[PDB]
Amino acid sequence: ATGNWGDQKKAHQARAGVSQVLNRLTFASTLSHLRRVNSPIGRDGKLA
DNA sequence: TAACCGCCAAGGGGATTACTCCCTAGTCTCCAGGCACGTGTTTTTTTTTTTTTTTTTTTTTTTTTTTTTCCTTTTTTTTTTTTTTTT
Repeated sequence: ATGNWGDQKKAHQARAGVSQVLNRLTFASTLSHLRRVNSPIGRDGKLA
């Protein structure tokens, strides 16, 4: 439910965004959300 | 087989006596290197300030806007009331 993939007390060391709310806007949006792949690199890197 | 002994022969040079001479022993007298004393200028040691690289710390990561979801403790020890058993 929360999305933190680990212990509740030690959720700061756990990854966030593994579990997401399913996008029920269209059928195609649901199919795109069911076939999504996420990179573990954070969204602040200057390396391209 | 020639060491050794006996016998004989020959000669060479150290010992002896005398004359000489010359070099050193001895004694003054002047003076100068040999030596006692003081010290040095290089040599080592110690500080002193810098240098140079390594390591650690710290701070940073464009802005604005709109929706959900989950959570906003929890086990663990101590206390306190209740219930049951016994004389």
